[PDB]
Parts: sequence; C-alpha cells; structure tokens
Amino acid sequence: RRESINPWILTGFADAEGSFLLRIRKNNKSSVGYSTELGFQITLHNKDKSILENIQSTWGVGVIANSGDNAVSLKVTRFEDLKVIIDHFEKYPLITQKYADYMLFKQAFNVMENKEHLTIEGIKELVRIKAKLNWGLTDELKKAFPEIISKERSLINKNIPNFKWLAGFTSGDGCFFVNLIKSKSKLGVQVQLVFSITQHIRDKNLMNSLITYLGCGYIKKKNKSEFSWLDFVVTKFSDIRDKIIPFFQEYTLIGTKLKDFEDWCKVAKLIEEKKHLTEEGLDEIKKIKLNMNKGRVF
DNA sequence: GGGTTTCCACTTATTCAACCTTTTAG
DNA sequence: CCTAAAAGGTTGAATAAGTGGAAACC
Ligand SMILES: [Ca+2]
Ligand SMILES: [Ca+2]
Ligand SMILES: [Ca+2]
Ligand SMILES: [Ca+2]
Repeated sequence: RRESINPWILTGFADAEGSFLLRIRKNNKSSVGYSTELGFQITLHNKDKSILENIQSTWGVGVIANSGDNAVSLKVTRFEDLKVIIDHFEKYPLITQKYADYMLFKQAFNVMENKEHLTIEGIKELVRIKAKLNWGLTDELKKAFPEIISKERSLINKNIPNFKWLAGFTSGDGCFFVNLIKSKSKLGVQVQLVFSITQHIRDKNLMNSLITYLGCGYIKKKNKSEFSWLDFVVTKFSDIRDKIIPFFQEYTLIGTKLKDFEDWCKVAKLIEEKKHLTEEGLDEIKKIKLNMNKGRVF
C-alpha cells in the first residue's frame, strides 16, 4: 500500500540511510576510455521494503532490487531522475556531514549536464570531485590520475531543523531496546528500557544537541581499532515516560522501527504498572522482547 | 548500432543497531 | 537490602558504500 512520506521524514531518513554514488569506470567502449554513473541510493533489510516502495512512489523515481540475501535497495541513477533528488534536497536539505556528499553529487551533476563527462578533462574533474566523496578515490583512479588534490570536506554545522526530521533519522539509525539485566533478586532480572541513536563520530555535535532538544539522555563514545562512533542514550524511565514516548507518539516512525517502538511502549506501560516486578509481568515482557528488533519475522 | 546510459546481481568496508554483563546511584 | 540507572562493553552485518556484467537506449 503506497503512502506519501512526508518530505522531512524522508530527508531525516536519507541522513540516516542514504548514500550518494559517483562511478568513474574504465570502459573500452567509451571514447575517452571512461564511463560514469551518478546517483542516490538506500539499502534496508527486506522487512522494510515498503519504505523503499513509498519513496519510489513519492518521488516517482528509482528502481528496487535485492541487495544480497537479506537486504533490498532503492537506487536512482537515471540522469533525468536525479533532478527530482536535487529538487527535494534543495527544498529539504540534509543535516549531517552527508550534506557535503550531496554537494559533491551536485557538482558531478553539473559536469555531466554540460556533457563534459564525455571529455577526458571532464572525467578528470569528476575524479577531483570523487576524491572528496564518501570513501574517495579507488586504487585504479589513484593510479590513473596522479595528482595532489585537496581532500578537505566542508564541515557541516546545521541544527536539527524540525522534529519530523528527527523521526526520519531515528527510523534509520535509532533503536528501541528492552535490556534484561541479570541480577540475584528473587525475580532475578531487572527490566531496563533503552532508547538509542547511533552515529559516526564526525557528527558528534548533532548527536550532542539531542540532549538539549529532547531534554534527556547522554552520549557514549565507542572506539574499535581506528573506528569511532557515538550513541545518544536514554535509560532513565521517567525521561522515557515523559519525553521519549510522547515525542514519538506525536512524531511517527516509519517501517519496522514503528512496531518496535509500539512494543517498547507496551513494556513501558507494564513497567509503570510495576508488573515488571511480578513473575507474570516479566514473562510477558520476555515474550514481547523475543519478537522485537532482529527477531521480528515480519 | 557505437557509444553511452541504465539496470540488476552481488560484494567490500566498516557504521551501525542490537545485544550483553558489571558496577554505581538512589 | 532492594530496584533503577549508568557504565562498559561485544557482536556481526539488517553497516555505508561500492563493484562486475550486460541489457536498453537512441
Ligand atoms: Ca546511518
Ligand atoms: Ca542502510
Ligand atoms: Ca537502519
Ligand atoms: Ca542506518
């Protein structure tokens, strides 16, 4: 059932789940020896295929396909379709550092719109653009286009623009979790509700702003080898009851995350009724938990 | 139909989400 | 003593991003 997604929900979701793409491919059938492909894409779990169909219908662009065993993607690379992407993100701009990637995608669009990508000089300009996009140059492009190139990206400083963006972002990178803490009590399990949003460290400022915007929570920094990311986290029930739950009751989530939030809420009500301290209440929470998050079948 | 664009199957890197246990706060 | 909140992580790919191959187009 195709439903129109609000454009700021969509942009918040794009900030959490979109990726731009710029292919500069060796091609023995291209006059300059390289062909290109420019686009935007989203990859989700199969259980969320509906989001992709809603976006495909809301925009009128893109093609949907399996992405391996368990995921599905919406890719938009038809050049004329990319005008839709630009019109959307011009009106409802990305908020995270991905915004810099959007601007690089715009620059590549302009090169191609002037048909300059059919010249080697235009291929070279696309390479300079791609050197700053996402993961930058591949080994093949480094080898083929030796050049000291600026690598500094525009640092993005933008406030959360409105709460629909936040609902979109949370639908992508958020998590509603029932933590079962093993204790020695007679019941022997403490039920703890956790709300989290996870993000690369490059957007520490935006994540830190969530403390102010939502009136609760804290930031946990995590490092693993050379990689760093952050979790905005809320574990205090009174904050979950009075701030997190009413926020998302008002600003609706999309996809499977919505059902997780609803289940989470059913656990919160049980907790408020103190039935998490009874055996029968705990069994019910355990049963709700088994069907949340990755365990959910559909 | 030659050069170019678009699509579709599928993979690589690593940023997510989701999942744990132990300790501290109240 | 008791429960709630925070601290302190780990797991593993539903990560973000990218690739190989060719059909479709004009
Ligand atoms: Ca994300
Ligand atoms: Ca994704
Ligand atoms: Ca997600
Ligand atoms: Ca995500």
